[PDB]
Formats: sequence, C-alpha cells, structure tokens
Amino acid sequence: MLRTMLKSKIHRATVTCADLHYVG
Amino acid sequence: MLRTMLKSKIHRATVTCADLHYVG
Amino acid sequence: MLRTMLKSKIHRATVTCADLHYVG
Amino acid sequence: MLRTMLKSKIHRATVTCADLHYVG
Amino acid sequence: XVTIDADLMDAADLLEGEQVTIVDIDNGARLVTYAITGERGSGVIGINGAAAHLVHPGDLVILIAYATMDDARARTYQPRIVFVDAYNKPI
Amino acid sequence: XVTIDADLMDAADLLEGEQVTIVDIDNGARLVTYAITGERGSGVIGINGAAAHLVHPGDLVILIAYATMDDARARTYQPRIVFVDAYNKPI
Amino acid sequence: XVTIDADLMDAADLLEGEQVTIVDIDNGARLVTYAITGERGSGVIGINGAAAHLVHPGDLVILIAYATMDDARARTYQPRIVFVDAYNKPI
Amino acid sequence: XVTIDADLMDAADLLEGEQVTIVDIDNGARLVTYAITGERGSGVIGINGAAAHLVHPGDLVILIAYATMDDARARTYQPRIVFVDAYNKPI
Ligand SMILES: O=C(O)c1cnccn1
Ligand SMILES: O=C(O)c1cnccn1
Ligand SMILES: O=C(O)c1cnccn1
Ligand SMILES: O=C(O)c1cnccn1
Repeated sequence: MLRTMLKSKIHRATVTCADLHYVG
Repeated sequence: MLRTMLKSKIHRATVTCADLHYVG
Repeated sequence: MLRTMLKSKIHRATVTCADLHYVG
Repeated sequence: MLRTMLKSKIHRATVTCADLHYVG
Repeated sequence: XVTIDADLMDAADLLEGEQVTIVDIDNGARLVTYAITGERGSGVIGINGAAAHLVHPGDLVILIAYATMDDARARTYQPRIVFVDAYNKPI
Repeated sequence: XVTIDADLMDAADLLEGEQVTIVDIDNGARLVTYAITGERGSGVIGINGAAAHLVHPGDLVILIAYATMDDARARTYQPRIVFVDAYNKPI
Repeated sequence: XVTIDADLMDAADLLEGEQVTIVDIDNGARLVTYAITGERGSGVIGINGAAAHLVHPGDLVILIAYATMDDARARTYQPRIVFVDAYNKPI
Repeated sequence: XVTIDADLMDAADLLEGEQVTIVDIDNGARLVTYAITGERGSGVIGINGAAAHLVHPGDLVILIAYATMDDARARTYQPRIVFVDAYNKPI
C-alpha cells in the first residue's frame, strides 16, 4: 500500500509576475 | 497495474476553525 | 516510467438519484 | 519515492472542434 | 460517493472504493469520488453527499477510472468502455 | 492545510502530511490538501491557508484519503471509515 | 475525451487512453481527460463530452501529460515538448 | 507553468518539470501545474500561461508537491517545508 504524502511546500510566497502568453 | 482506492474516510465531521493566514 | 491510462469508462449514464445527506 | 513529472506538453494548440454529445 | 449498478462496475472493471471521476454532460461539473456497489441490474447511478450540489438527477454523466501502469503494459492495455441505454443497461 | 484531531487520524489511518480530499456538504466545495495532527481529543477540524476560502467553520465535511495499490490488494483492501458525532468524536 | 492528431500524439509521446490535462489560455479552464487518436495530419484538437462546456473551438490550449517515476529517473527525465503553428502542425 | 527561484526549488526539493499544486491565499484559487527553474536568488514566483487567469501578481500563494511512497517510508519521511519573507527568500 502506497500513500500520497506531502514532500514539498513553499509557504506564503508572493507571485512576482504572470504571463498569459508565455512560450516555453 | 495500480488502482487508486479509498483507504480513509471521516464522515460528516464539523469544521471547528479556519485560519487564512496560518503559518506551518 | 509509469503512465496514467484510462481503464474504466461508463459512457452517458443517467443520474437516478442524489442525497446530500447520505450516511455510508 | 515516486514523483509526478511532466512527460508531455503540446504548447498553444488551437481547439478545432467540440461535441457535447460524442459517443466513444 | 457514487452508487453504481454492480453490472456497470463489472462491465467497467470498477471495484467498491475505487477512485472515480464524474463528468456532467448537462452542466459541465467535474469531480473525483469513489465507487459504491449498487443493487445489480437496477440501473442505479446515485450521487451521495457533497457531489449532489454539482451532479443532479436526470443529468447525463460519464464515469471514468484511470490506472498507473508501466510503459510496456500501457501500450497494450484495453480499457473497459461501457455504453448504456436511457435505463443504464449495457449495450 | 487541514488540522485533524489525532484520534480521528489514528481512527482513519492518516499520517501527518498524508494527502486528504475535503468535500463540503454545505457548499459543495471539493479540494485536495494534506493532514496536520491536531490536539488529541479536541475534536478539531481546522482549515488552514487558501482552503479557508472554500471550507468554513460550522460546515459538515467528509475527509477522504486514497492509496495506490496493486490490482490484487485493491480487490481485497478494506478502507478505514470513521463516523463522528456533532463534536467530532468517533463512533 | 480530447481527440488529438496522431502526429501530435507521436510528437508528444501520448498513447490512446493516456491521461491528459487541458489548460485553456483563453478562459483559464483546467480539466483532466484522456487522449483519443485523431486523423493523422488533420491538426484536430477535438473536445468531446462534458469538457466541451469548458474548452471551446478556437481556444488556445496546452495539453499536458504527467508520469509517476522513481526519484532517480525523475531527476534525469527529459519531457517531450511539442510547439505547434496556428494549424496544429509540429515545429 | 510556475517559474520558481532555484533556491526555493532546492529548499523545497522540487525538480524542473515536477508537478506542483498552487493554492492562492488571496482569491482561493487552486490549480495543478509544473515547476520551471527561475533565476537563482531572484525570488521569482512566475505564473505562466492559463494559470495567470486564476493567480495574479502580488497574490500570496502556497506551492505544494506530493509523492507516492510505501507505508514504511511514509511514516518516517520528513517533508521539505520552506517559509519565505516578503521578498521570497527562505527563513
Ligand atoms: O460526498 C461526496 O461528494 C464524496 C464523499 N466521499 C468521497 C468523495 N465525495
Ligand atoms: O492553504 C491550503 O489550502 C493548502 C495548503 N497546503 C496544501 C494544500 N492546501
Ligand atoms: O466528457 C468529458 O469531458 C470526459 C470524458 N471522459 C474522460 C474525461 N472527460
Ligand atoms: O498554462 C498553464 O497554466 C499551464 C501550463 N502547463 C502546465 C500547467 N499549466
């Protein structure tokens, strides 16, 4: 039996930018 | 072949508190 | 490398009942 | 320990058609 | 949760407690729940609990289960796809 | 995230950090988060962070954990189902 | 479900029935469905069933597949990334 | 997708291409995307593509990755939890 566990958390980071039309 | 199966259920619990700005 | 694949599909079934307050 | 990783991406495809009442 | 006629569960290769995605053709709702075995041949598709807010009696739905499988098996695996009449009986 | 009474976590076989699905009977919200151990016997069900927008104190919720398991074990596995009173104590 | 041009499926290393996430650049919809093989070189991206409520013809979409893989392989794995022209032909 | 400062990815044990859940403390949005490595020490948290409809510049977010692991390892595994200042630098 395999459980799904938290491994990574970045807590209360601030979004610095957003691009709808990103290419990558 | 791995299936995703119910393992845990807490049925009809009452939410007692909430914190939007939790740290942990 | 494991892929996530369709294994089961019930196509265009009709919902017969709904119970918000089901216990089970 | 298994991670979920990106394996496939089709970037900025155009949806050509849609069928609400598809059978398949 | 979702109560499914045992015949459709056998036809679709679903176990009691197996995770199931319900998608609603009528209202576009999409949720994840688990299968409960319903009375065999009754054609029951029963939405239980919180899901009843999103998926309503009379709605046309698709029930989907996925599996994780090694590349080799993934290329050869045949999914169990069940078409049903207006009374939820297999065709 | 969700802070759960250690008694409910033991009863439901949940570990700290185990992925949990919360479904809200009151508002139909459905989200994925992880379990945090709450003060034992306090009956705490605490919604922490962004989830607090969707799931509110006083709401009736179902907390669900899934496991990935080989076909053989999936057919035989018995889930841990915990019923609770209005004070979040097991029955 | 999503019908994809067999050329894009080969280019992206997708199998018929492989789970696919569709994200809609136009309306911000995000859903999970599976790949169906479409007529090769037709540039078809067809949204089938309940998903058609959320993702519409003319919309720019990103189609994503994930894999579960052991830590060692995860650190080295190179995903298949397919760029396409306005006619859904690979570049 | 989400561009993350390489320092936060190392701190959180995230790989380029690893599936990531973003939850928005400001607007309650919840989505699944993958990590892209951002300029080290820049404190970049960049929302790319469709996700920009849901998660906006200035929003406080939590970035989460989960792993599937055998019962024994699950009970002993220590998750990498990174607290950050207003400039996205670890504490
Ligand atoms: O009430 C529901 O909608 C529900 C219950 N258990 C699991 C998933 N969903
Ligand atoms: O803030 C939340 O709602 C949250 C936090 N961590 C994991 C999942 N969800
Ligand atoms: O109709 C849909 O949107 C659908 C169908 N099968 C699987 C996933 N989604
Ligand atoms: O544009 C997005 O939001 C996106 C792109 N790739 C993967 C997941 N999400």
